[PDB]
Amino acid sequence: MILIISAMQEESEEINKILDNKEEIVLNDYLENKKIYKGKILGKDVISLTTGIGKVNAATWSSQIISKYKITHIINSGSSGGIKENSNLKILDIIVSSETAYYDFDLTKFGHKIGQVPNLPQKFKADEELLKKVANIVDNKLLNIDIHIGLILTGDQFVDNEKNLETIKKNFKDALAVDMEGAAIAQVAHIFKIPFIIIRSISDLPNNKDNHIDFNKFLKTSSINSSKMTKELIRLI
Amino acid sequence: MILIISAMQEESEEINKILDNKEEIVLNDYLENKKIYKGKILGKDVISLTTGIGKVNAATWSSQIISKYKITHIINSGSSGGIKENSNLKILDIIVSSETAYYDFDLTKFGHKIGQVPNLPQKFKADEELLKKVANIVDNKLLNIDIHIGLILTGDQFVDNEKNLETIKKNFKDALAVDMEGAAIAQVAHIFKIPFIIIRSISDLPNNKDNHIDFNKFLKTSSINSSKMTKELIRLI
Ligand SMILES: Nc1ncnc2[nH]cnc12
Ligand SMILES: Nc1ncnc2[nH]cnc12
Repeated sequence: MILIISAMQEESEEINKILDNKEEIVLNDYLENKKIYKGKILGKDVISLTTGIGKVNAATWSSQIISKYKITHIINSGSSGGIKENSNLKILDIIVSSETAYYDFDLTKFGHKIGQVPNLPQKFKADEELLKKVANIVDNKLLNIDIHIGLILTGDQFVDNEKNLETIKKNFKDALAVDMEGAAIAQVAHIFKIPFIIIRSISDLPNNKDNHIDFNKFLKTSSINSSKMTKELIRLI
Repeated sequence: MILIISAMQEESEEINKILDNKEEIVLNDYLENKKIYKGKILGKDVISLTTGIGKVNAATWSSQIISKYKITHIINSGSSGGIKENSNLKILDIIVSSETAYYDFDLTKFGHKIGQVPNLPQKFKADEELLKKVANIVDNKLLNIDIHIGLILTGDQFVDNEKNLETIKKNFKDALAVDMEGAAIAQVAHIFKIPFIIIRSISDLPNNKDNHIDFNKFLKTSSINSSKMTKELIRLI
């Protein structure tokens, strides 16, 4: 039972479009009237969950669903900001986590690494088997879309070209891209030992000037591409 | 059924000490082997939950417990860093949230307020009735401990006298104190419409030089004081 987690309705819509046997399920024990969609993708049981934005929304709703259903795999789909320079990163390209970490967590004063939560790795590793399946997709050129595999960084900010961007880069040199939920989901996954992977697509490049405009232009389409890659990964699960 | 939430075992220990009919309950559907304690405080049903540190731990575990039990009230107990100057803030004093907000959430670029999560208030308001009960405790001088009521700020850093401290202050002038979980818990509470309040005690003052030493010295004792105030509030619930 595969949990596909997205932050924004635009991002989840590209997953919800491709569900077979789609049903609306309502969570309401606290009158929250929260709708999730359950269905199938290529014969595999899927829940599409929309969390809202940021670490606490992602953690809160992932946790709810994990409590109420037997989740075997977590896929975090949606948009990402591509940050790594001179490495062929383009808007609409696919970004896949080999690892993820917070850039905005800091108990350095107590000797933990930058981004590291106590008793957890600094870098949550995506599932070995999910990564081999990504390799397969890359090697067989199923998508006419460049795929980058690497470190995705998470924090509760929409990253722009202010000097916020440069200190992240200096803290994690090899970092590929950013998001507002990836390592929150990875932390939840770690706690419940559920294999995870982050599968996003580049909506914008933070270094560039009005990246929020590109972000608005490409959100839906980057969601299309994330969903296509998610579909192909599910084929192999 | 009152959920008392603490981040550190030292903080939860001061709550667990005062539970009557204390039982260990094990959550293990994912082999996480997570222990929570259930009991009574002055005849009122209580779950003491220890989350681990930071926003995602707090959100993840609060969410789990809320899924599995009928929670009527949330109290966030533990230690806090007192930041507001020239207002009689002392180590071991009690800090009570009238409101709480993140200092480290920023979608300003999209026009939201500093700290504000989309579709949520910038400032989560503690429960009106819990606040009146705090007033009662203050007015009747039940504790020989100064109580401050105000804005508590949350983010995923241990706050020190680096210039991190000053930009928080400039973003929220009236701010009283900081913590790493308060507004994460307030966000969860908001989602499930559960009345919350943050009841902490000052372990340290960030402006001062080696505040991490004071934090280590006073963690247990500030936890004692938070627990005493929590007890008195529960008396009135
Ligand atoms: N620039 C950015 N910052 C944070 N999250 C994003 N998701 C897509 N683009 C982003
Ligand atoms: N200085 C500080 N920063 C964050 N959380 C705290 N809890 C107690 N003291 C603190």
